[PDB]
Amino acid sequence: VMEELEQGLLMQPWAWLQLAENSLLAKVFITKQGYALLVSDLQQVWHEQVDTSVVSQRAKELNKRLTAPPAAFLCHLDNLLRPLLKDAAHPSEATFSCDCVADALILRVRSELSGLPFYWNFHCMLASPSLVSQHLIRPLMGMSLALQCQVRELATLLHMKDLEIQDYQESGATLIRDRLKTEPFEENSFLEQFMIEKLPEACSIGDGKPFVMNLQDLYMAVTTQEVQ
Amino acid sequence: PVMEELEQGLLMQPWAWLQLAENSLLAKVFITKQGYALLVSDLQQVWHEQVDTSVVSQRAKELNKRLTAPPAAFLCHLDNLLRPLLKDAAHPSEATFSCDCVADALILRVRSELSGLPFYWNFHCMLASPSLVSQHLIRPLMGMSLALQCQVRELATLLHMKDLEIQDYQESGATLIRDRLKTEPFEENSFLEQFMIEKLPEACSIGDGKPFVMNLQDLYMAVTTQEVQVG
Amino acid sequence: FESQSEDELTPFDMSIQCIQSVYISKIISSDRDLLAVVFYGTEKDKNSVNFKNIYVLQELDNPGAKRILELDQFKGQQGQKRFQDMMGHGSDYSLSEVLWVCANLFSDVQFKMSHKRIMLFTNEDNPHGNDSAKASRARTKAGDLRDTGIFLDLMHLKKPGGFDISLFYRDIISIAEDEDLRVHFEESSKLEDLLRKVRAKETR
Amino acid sequence: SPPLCTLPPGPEPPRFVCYCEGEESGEGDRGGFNLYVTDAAELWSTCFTPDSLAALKARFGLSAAEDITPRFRAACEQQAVALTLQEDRASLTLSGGPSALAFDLSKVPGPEAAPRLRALTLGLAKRVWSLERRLAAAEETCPGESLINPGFKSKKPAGGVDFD
Amino acid sequence: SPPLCTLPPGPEPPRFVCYCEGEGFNLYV
Repeated sequence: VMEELEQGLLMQPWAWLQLAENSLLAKVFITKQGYALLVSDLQQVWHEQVDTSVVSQRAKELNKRLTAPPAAFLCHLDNLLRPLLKDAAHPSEATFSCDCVADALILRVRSELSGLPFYWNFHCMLASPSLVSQHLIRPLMGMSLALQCQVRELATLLHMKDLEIQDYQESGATLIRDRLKTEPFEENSFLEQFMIEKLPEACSIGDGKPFVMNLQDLYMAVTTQEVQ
Repeated sequence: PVMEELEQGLLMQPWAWLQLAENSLLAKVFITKQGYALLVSDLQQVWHEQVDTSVVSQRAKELNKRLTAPPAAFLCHLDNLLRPLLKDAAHPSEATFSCDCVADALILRVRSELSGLPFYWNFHCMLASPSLVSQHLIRPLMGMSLALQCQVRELATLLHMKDLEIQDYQESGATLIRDRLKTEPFEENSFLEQFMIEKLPEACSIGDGKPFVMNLQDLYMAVTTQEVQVG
Repeated sequence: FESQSEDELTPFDMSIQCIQSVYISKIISSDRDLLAVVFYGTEKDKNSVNFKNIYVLQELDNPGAKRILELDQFKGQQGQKRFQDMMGHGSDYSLSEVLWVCANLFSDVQFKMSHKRIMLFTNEDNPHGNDSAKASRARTKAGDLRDTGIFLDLMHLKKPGGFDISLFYRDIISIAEDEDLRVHFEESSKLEDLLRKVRAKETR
Repeated sequence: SPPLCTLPPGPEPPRFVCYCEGEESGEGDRGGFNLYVTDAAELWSTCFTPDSLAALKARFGLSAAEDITPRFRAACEQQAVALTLQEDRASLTLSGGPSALAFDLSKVPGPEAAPRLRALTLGLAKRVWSLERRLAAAEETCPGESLINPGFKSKKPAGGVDFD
Repeated sequence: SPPLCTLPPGPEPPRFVCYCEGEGFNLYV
């Protein structure tokens, strides 16, 4: 029961969340028996694992007039949250607001179902070092290593293509389109050019949007490989 | 201000691999005449320490008594002992290292022979704060990943241009002589599909952190420097 | 021509001994096999197409006692001195010319060849280090030979520092063994097989 | 052969030369690190002090025991040196390493610079002679297949009777 | 390669340096 929630949270991708002119990175896994949430702002990480009993206790106090079982409440919350996390610029009927009191983040979500109000607050405390490491550090290092291997493969392919082009150049003819001439690929020169020209913009994490938009499949694959 | 310079120096320094009696760690140390700052990790937890001349002198007096040295000399000797190990490993060191993981704290004991005499020091590294841990590991790693993705995109564009040139050569009444030197068209989707199932399992294995220090340190240093310059 | 320990056999003498052992083994196992001996890096030269620094001591012909004696004339220190005097040593060379000379020797013969093999006895992991065009020419010639149907193998000899195949010879050999990418601090194990004389006639 | 380099880079005639002295190796006399830069008419020296050395090392994220000579030599090899001359001060920017380094220089007194200039000239002549001599001396002066018989498996050597 | 020489050229540091230029050529020491 509890372990399934942790595995689901681990096997989930990061999503961008907008609230009150602020940004967050959220990973949520919701099942009928509870849910797990991990929210980061590139400076701190908060985690919350919740079971059905506490779900009912908190829901009955947040929505006094709501008479629902924990499973139905969790299903409704998942149906409300997943569409927003999956993509933006959609019919977002839910409003989010995050606040820090002392060391724990309270994330309040307010929406309307069938036109009636619906509130839910995540009281996520600071994530433990082990959870933060397992969820961010090791997957990121694996992604970096995989990308370096991809760069090496691309360099080898470029070398082979350059060898073929040189074969044509040394024994062959001249291109009808002289504009297509390509310079030989040198790894050191390319790396130097990249570092001095485009690294400042390439390494601009910003508010976390590029991390979510650009590379998430690689993160999921690395996490899955780590699990196995 | 001295603490600020120590923090900046620690941020600038790159990760290094340290081989203790039984385990391994990733460490970054910055030592100046005013003190030092150390950050150690094992891919599961991060410990940090930062001490000033007074603490250094007290610790030196309490650990290795019968030694009367100013804190600056002790810090210089500690740097001389540590920096060669971090720069390169598997070389003559004669400096034993050990670690004790006490409750919610770490003690890193280093023993050496200073001109043929004992020289002991202990780093009392407490759990690193989330802010420092994030700034030192998470954001730089994300920046490195984004930079590598941009590099991959650039290499793909270069491959596409080379493929276009090869197509022009072929269509310009040409005839390849060496059939073996025949590169197939490059497709991003096919290459990614092949990679994710052929090389990702072996290319995403961090292990003990040795590949990270051996491969992705120049990029890490550049990303950290860029972040520092930005803010 | 340098001995590291001053007592072990020099690479040239050991190569000559291996060639002699192979000749003796062939004289019994199969009298209808063709063997040739070519030296590259010498001052003198003699070839059908006349490149430079390539000496073809013996063309492709059936083994005989005369060839064994010719090899024996360079057996030892006196043999080494005679070889240096008659041929010379320590000159620049290009692998492309050597490989093309070997191809010409292979093409010269008329009897149907079941196998075409080339043996490279050297202790230079990176011959064309300073130059790069020569290395590329060597790779192209090796690829052409492999496509033609000629199998090239290297018997690396003693190296005072260390012999590595990953530098230049990785792409030169026909087929790479399962574990041959490491650095070899000792002579190739195939030398023992070559020196192990076999006295028995085998029929196809 | 202390590291040095001449500016401006290119085929144009030189107009400035910079070099570093101090941090001598071995157990002999050791002097503090310093930089001497001359146009052949005026000389600028760091005039560093141990507190100045510590401040400079700590400012650029460099340890007190760290040696700056390797970085200076590497930058000189890469020709990543830039200069900005003021009325009485000079600023030197080095980009040979991962992080840029800034150095401040002031005009050396003429009475003290003249012996320094003479010593520099004599040293340069000695290095020229030594390197010219060195250049003159160096520039010119299937598994289980028999290898012998392909297509036949290599028969094992005849052992005979080997009692267990 | 303008010729030049130093005295002493041995291990002792050189004292004087001699050369020639512009073959109004004058030997400069």
